[PDB]
Amino acid sequence: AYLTHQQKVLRLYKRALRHLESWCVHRDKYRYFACLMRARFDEHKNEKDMVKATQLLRQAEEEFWYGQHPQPYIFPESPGGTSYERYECYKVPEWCLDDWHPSEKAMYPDYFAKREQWKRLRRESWEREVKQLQEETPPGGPRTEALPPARKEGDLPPLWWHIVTRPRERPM
Amino acid sequence: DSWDKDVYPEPPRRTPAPAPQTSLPNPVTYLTKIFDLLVDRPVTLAREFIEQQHAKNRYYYYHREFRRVPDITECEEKDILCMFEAEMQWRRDYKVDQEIVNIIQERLKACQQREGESYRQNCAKELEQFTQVSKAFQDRYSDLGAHYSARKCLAKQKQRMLAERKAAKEAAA
Amino acid sequence: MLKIIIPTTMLLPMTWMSKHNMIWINATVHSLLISLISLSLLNQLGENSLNFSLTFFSDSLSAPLLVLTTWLLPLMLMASQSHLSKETTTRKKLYITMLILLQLFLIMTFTATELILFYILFEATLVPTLIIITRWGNQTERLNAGLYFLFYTLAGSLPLLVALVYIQNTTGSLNFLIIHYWSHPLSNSWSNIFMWLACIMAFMVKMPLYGLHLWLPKAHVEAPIAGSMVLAAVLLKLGGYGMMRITTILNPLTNYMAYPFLMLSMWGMIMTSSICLRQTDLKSLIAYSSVSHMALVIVAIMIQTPWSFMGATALMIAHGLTSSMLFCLANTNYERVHSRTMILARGLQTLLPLMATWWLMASLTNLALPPSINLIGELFIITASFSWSNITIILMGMNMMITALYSLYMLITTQRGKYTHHINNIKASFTRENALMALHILPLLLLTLNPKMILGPLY
Amino acid sequence: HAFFKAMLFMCSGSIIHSLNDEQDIRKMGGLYKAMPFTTTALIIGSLALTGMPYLTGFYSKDLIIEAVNMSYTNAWALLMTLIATSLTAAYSTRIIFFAFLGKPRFPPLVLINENNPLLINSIKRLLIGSIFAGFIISNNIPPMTVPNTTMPLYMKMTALIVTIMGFMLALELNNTTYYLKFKYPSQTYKFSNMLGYYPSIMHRLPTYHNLSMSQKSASS
Amino acid sequence: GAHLARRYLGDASKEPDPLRMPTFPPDYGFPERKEREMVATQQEMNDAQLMLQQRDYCAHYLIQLLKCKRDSFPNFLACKHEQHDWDYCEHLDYVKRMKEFERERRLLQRKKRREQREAEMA
Amino acid sequence: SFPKYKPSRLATLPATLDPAEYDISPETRKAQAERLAIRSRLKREYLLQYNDPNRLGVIEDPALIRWTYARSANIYPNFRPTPKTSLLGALFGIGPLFFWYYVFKTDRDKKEKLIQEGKLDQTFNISY
Amino acid sequence: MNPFASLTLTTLIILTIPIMMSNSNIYKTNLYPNYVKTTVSYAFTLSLVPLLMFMHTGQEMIISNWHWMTLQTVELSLSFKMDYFSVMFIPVALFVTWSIMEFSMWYMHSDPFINRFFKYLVLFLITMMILVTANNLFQLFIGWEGVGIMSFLLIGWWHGRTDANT
Amino acid sequence: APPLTLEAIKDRVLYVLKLYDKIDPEKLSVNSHFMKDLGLDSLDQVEIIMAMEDEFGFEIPDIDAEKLMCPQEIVDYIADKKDVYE
Amino acid sequence: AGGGVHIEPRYRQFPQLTRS
Amino acid sequence: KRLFIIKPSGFY
Amino acid sequence: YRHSIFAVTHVLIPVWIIHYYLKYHVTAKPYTVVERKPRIFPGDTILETGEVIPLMKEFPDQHH
Amino acid sequence: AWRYSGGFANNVSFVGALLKGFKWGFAAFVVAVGAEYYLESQN
Amino acid sequence: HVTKDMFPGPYPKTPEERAAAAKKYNMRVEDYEPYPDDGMGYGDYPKLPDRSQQERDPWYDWDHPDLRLNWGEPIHWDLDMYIRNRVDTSPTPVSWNTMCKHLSGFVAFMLFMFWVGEIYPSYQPVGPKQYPYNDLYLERGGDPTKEPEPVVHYEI
Ligand SMILES: CCCCCCCCCCCCCCCCCC(=O)O[C@@H](COC(=O)CCCCCCCCCCCCCCC)COP(=O)(O)OC[C@H](O)CO
Repeated sequence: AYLTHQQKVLRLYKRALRHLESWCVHRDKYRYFACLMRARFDEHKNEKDMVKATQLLRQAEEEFWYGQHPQPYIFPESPGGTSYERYECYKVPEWCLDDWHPSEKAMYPDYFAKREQWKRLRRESWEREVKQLQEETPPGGPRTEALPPARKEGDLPPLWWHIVTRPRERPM
Repeated sequence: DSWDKDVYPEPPRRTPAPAPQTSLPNPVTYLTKIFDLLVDRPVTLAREFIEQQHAKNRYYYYHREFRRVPDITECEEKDILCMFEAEMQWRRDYKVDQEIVNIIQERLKACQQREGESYRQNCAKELEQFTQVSKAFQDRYSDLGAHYSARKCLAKQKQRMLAERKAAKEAAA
Repeated sequence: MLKIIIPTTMLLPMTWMSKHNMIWINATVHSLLISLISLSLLNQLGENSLNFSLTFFSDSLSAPLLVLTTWLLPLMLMASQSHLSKETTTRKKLYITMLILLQLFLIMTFTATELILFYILFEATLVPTLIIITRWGNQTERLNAGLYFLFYTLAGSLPLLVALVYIQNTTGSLNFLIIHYWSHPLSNSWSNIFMWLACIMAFMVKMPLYGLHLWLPKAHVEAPIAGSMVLAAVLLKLGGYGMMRITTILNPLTNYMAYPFLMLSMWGMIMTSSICLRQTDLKSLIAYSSVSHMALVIVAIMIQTPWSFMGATALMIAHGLTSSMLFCLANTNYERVHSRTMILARGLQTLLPLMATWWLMASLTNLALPPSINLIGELFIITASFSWSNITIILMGMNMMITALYSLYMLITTQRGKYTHHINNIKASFTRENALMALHILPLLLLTLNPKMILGPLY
Repeated sequence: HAFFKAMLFMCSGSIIHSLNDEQDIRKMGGLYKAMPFTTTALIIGSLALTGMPYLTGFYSKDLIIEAVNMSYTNAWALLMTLIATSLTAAYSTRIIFFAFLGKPRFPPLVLINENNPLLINSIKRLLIGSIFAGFIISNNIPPMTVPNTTMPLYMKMTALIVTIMGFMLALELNNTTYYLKFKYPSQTYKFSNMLGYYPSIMHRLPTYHNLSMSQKSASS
Repeated sequence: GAHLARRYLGDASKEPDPLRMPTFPPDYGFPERKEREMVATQQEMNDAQLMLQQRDYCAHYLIQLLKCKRDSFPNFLACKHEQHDWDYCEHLDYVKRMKEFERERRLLQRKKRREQREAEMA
Repeated sequence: SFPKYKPSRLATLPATLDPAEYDISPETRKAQAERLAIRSRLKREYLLQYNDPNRLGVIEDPALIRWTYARSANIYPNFRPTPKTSLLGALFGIGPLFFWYYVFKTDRDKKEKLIQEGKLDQTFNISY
Repeated sequence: MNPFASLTLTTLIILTIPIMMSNSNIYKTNLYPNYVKTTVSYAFTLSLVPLLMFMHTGQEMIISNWHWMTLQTVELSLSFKMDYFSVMFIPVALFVTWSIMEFSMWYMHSDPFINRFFKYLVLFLITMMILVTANNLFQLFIGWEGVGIMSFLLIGWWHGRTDANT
Repeated sequence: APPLTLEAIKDRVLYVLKLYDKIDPEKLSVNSHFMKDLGLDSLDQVEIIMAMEDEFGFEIPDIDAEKLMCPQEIVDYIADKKDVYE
Repeated sequence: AGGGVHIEPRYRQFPQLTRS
Repeated sequence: KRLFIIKPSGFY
Repeated sequence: YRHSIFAVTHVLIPVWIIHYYLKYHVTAKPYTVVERKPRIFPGDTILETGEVIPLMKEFPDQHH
Repeated sequence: AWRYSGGFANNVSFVGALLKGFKWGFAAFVVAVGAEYYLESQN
Repeated sequence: HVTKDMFPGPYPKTPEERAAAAKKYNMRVEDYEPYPDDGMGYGDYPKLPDRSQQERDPWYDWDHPDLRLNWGEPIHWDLDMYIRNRVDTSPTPVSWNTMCKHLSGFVAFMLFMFWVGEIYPSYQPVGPKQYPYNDLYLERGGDPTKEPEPVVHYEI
């Protein structure tokens, strides 16, 4: 929603240091330059003129957009990294496992029995968790994509199935 | 041998006698030796068994021969009865001539590996024979069209000495 | 000859008089049996065509297409018994009646010895296909689609009717042998061009060349699965058969008048394949790919070169078997998702692993990857075209380069990638769909060992 | 090239898998003692690539550089081969410097391991192959190219001068990173590092035009 | 060597172009010059499967090298003297090459200064 | 201050250098407040049918079918012949076709010229 | 007619066996990678004998096996040409990929589709020594795309990685 | 890679905050909210999460990085992101 | 990753080696 | 440890 | 043993059928397996016809 | 600190890496020349 | 299901049906800009910013993460140019005009003096390959009947 100034500065601080890390590479340089980079940040902390603070962040990222490393450092799991959705091709949705032939299902009896409990739980919980939704939905549709928790006891938080039953990040 | 040596002239192979001097054993002799009593002999043993069985009950087959039949230059105009024999005879000779080029092409390709680095000059005879065939083949069937017929082949040919005799008249002057 | 025809038409009473639920079985039995008998016809002699009577004859060109059509006949029955299960027995019987009646006409026209006899069932194939597209088609714009497909071919076929009867009144009979033996040099008189145009445009229309092709995307997409295969795997190819047969009395007029079509076809294939690169509909993308391959044959046939005819017959069959398979791929995916947009169901390989394979050789075959019969077709045509002119390879090779991008484009968008979260009705593939898919690919590689069977009379 | 170039990959693959599938050259350092065999494997491979005498690359590259020099060729073409050979050593130092000769930079939990016989046997199998390599092939094949004999010694050393020269400054440039001075972004670095600017343009301009032509024009 | 600079940086008329020489007649400047007497006739050089670029005068010191290699097998450390003999022969062939190069080179500058000497006197 | 980054249709200006949101107004911030609301209005019911146990099918996107319609059928009914459309059609139509005709015509008009006077070599060219 | 020509060709028929065995699906679904690695090893060991025969004698082969099909004056035939450029390349190429196979099991010790992976490498391999060993331009063109399409699948081994497909 | 389990996470987690000289070891609690009691400025909070990022090797999105606020909550967000349940 | 590996990992320390 | 792996039914 | 039956059913058997195919089918057709002429050197005799072709004529005595 | 402490400290210099094994390599050298010089002398 | 009126229609001339069309694409009127009426039949489909899917924030949760798309939002008319696999639009660190300038500069710079490199080739001062038997005429495909012109090499 509102990308207020302080988050933008934190965006500037976090990403610039990562780029600065990609430059210095050596830890002592990275540590040394970070502190001075830190030092020149907090020194201008007293500005009642928020517009001036914005003006101070005009040339800020422009120098960054010049000073940006053409190949920044990203851990491979993150977007752009080498191991980005590398193991996605393995993860398969759980609902496809309902298709399994009974002989295949018989190969894993107790786990399939546990699935039945989850199937049973999600059934009545759906009506309960959906009922909580309309009774507390803000007027004029949802104003924020954040989803309210389960207010009462026993009931599960609404729309919990896909998040909870999401395939693990390392499926094999 | 199954095929004919005249159709496929094979110059005699020049195999040098093995005269090594180094005392350490030449390995390739041994690998050939073990191969002989591990692969070659069992293959030959099976081969002599199959070949004698083949000769036990021998059945024959011959090669069909088409006698000469009047072609299209003496076939009457229209008269598709005589055109049928004419066209089929010409197309049969087309097949033979295509195979004739094929035979020459193999002989030319046979020289390449056979002569090795001597290919450039050793079989210039093979080169000119193919050159003579290919040029003459061009005058016979080339550019006849996908719907080629003995009529067109005669038509294309009839242009040839038409231009040639016209050139001969000019040459005589 | 007869040993194929009566078994085909006598198959019709069987389906009508069979039991309520056995219709698919007994029809499939003898359709495959008919295929076996047709394969017995595949043999050819050296130069004289296999002639049977005044009414029917076969050559090295007709025979490969004949066995292809009979081979096709089981496949529509296999491909259709999923969206017609919930239908009254009479309509199912009527649907089967349409296919074999259609297939019966195909045997007739390919074996026809007289051009008019070739002509009469040349359009007669339209009536069963018009019913298939209109009645059992599953869409809304199928009505306009059937009209476009019907009128386009008639608009081209009727000039052939006037042209063909003119031959009869001028050169006696129109028996294919009698035309070939009594061929005369067509003059350059300004009437002979309209003579030439009429004898060619009829086969142009149902062989979609750039400009005269807008019916095909509307023909294929709204047609049902069985209609799409028959239309793309044989119907686009009656035009092909006609040109190899009818260009006997169009020379040397074909030498000079070929230019507008050759430029239209060679440029069209680049344009059409470009459309494939950005098609939103999977069935439409396959349909436009057929235009590109078919337009390649237009250059092939119209060059009139021994090599060009040979590569034509190679692409003649290989494209038909491949296009039928790709339409099966789209159909086998369609009902699961109940939509035609390509990006609707991405990452299908993680869900259906075998269909990932079946889509894979299917895309490779359409790629003209050697030694698949498609490569023998395209590569032979390129050499014939290159001899005709050196420049065309720039156009020729560019098509292969474009053909690569869009072919794997459907592969990556559908098979590879992340599976769609929302969809949950994708069930494990029925072994009918799997069996049918191998029914297509397996003879294709089986044909690779013996190109000489499908090279044609020029071979 | 089949021997030593194939090496550098699973040698690199050894560090990748062992150091938790990380492929950024800026995260290793100090691996010399951590993976002695992998480090040993890489230095032989890099030296083979540079063309150290009497081992693999010498039997081909040192002959090639001498060969093209000893011929009627394009003068501009010959010059780039020398610069490339010096640059060939240049990135070789960069790999050995950043990856091995330094201090650890990977995440704290270390899992460095190469003791698996599969990795050891595979690498060693090509190691004995790469050590001798050209000696066997050159001595075995019949003498079937024309050998040039009278080189003016000044250019016969060029096969070794340029790489040794390129070794020098690349090392000096690499440990200049150890120097505390900040590295200002040079415009040449902005060019060389971005794959030489080719992917940014040729993979965005021609693809967009042809695609836009297909939809906007053509089809529509 | 340095003749590249002498040709391009300096005048080009005083460097014998590699695509041109020899230009002056071999007898001109060489009274009673002898011919390169070849040794292995075209026959023996042929069936040795000798490649065309190696079919030179020093090829005689290449053919027996193959013979030494044939009996050397499996040992590949033999033929050292023969190979060195072959390389030394190509050295003798090679040392002649720039001898001819400067023969033309020295002659053409000599022709230049002779021309000026026999032109400025008028 | 090193020279700025000028954008392009293929390399757009990044949001980090975009002057609009750095100079927000007491109105533009209000504009980017119902953006999330309608986004939630699209996300909420989507998850509802996505997480519905009884739901066995495909959640058709009205935006998706709109895109296919606008790109497949809703072209000619919205098409109007104008000089821009007319010239582009002619330029991309007859243009390339006639261009290739001239190229192929002159090439063939040189090829047959050479062979007619015997100025070309096909000594080994037989399988045409 | 030495074993040279005979056993230089079987080397090709040696390493196509793992492909056929995989299609049976009776093939060992666990120790498959070991099966191919050992197979390539034997293919390598066989490959030296044509090599060792070469530098001794210096004979390079052209074998014209089963005649595919004849085109009038063209006789397109499956033919393998064992030049020095070939008879040397098979020994080194299998030697490298055999070592790669040994490294492959350790590195890809967790990929669930590992049997498919080793099958692809062999399929790539076959496409290779039919490219180098190509007496006719057509079967040279066979490899020139057989390897290319094989690279596409191998490069996109992680099908889900959108960049890998790109 | 052995299964990284939440007990190991918090051990590695509090290892780094104790390492941070601005947070001397004595008063580290599992749920010690940074600026509420430790006085750690939020500008350094956008700095301790990259220390976590290299500690466990993965990127923390900013949407929750500003929300990553307590050492127990540090551990909590770590576990589910790598499906750590044990 | 079962217990009993001969290359048991370490935290912020030099990893153990083997004479082999 | 050992935990269930999900996979589409390959029985058919 | 695992190497034995692997040798027989993957090396020994395939080379058997290849040799049979080569010796009696491929070589039964002309110009299918075309060798190179075994290079012969001055002074090297051949076994087919016995005679030794002449030695090289004495070199002009080049020594280093 | 851990990256600069423990066994991770005092890493070898650049040129120190390339000449790894020289001490043993030279050790194998001297015996090698001794063997061949004696063998040549016996000839 | 979508019956008829969420299907796209003709260009909205006046703001009333512009508002209706904006609701038809579940977006407000302040951000609903139709394509220009060039006559190319784009209809009432909205101008969406020419930005590839690569510019979408990956950390945001999308209903179609591979294309980074939610459900129901109006997707670009040209989605199959700007898909992640296909043409990108992400801002390069250096300007596009400079992007082309240096690249076009390099290729031309390298190509040009390659021609001048051909103008002044590099060669050692060495004569030609003295070849025996009149420059190997007979063994280079020369006609045996056509006698070669006498080519001999001397000693210097
Ligand atoms: C949708 C429009 C059609 C699509 C494209 C179809 C092909 C284009 C050309 C169509 C030609 C149709 C008529 C051709 C019939 C056979 C022609 C033939 O055999 O050749 C004759 C060609 O003669 C003709 O005049 C044929 C017709 C020429 C074209 C004029 C009429 C056809 C075009 C208009 C009607 C069709 C178009 C659609 C109208 C709604 C030879 O006779 P001749 O003139 O040489 O006779 C001897 C002497 O000279 C006097 O007769």
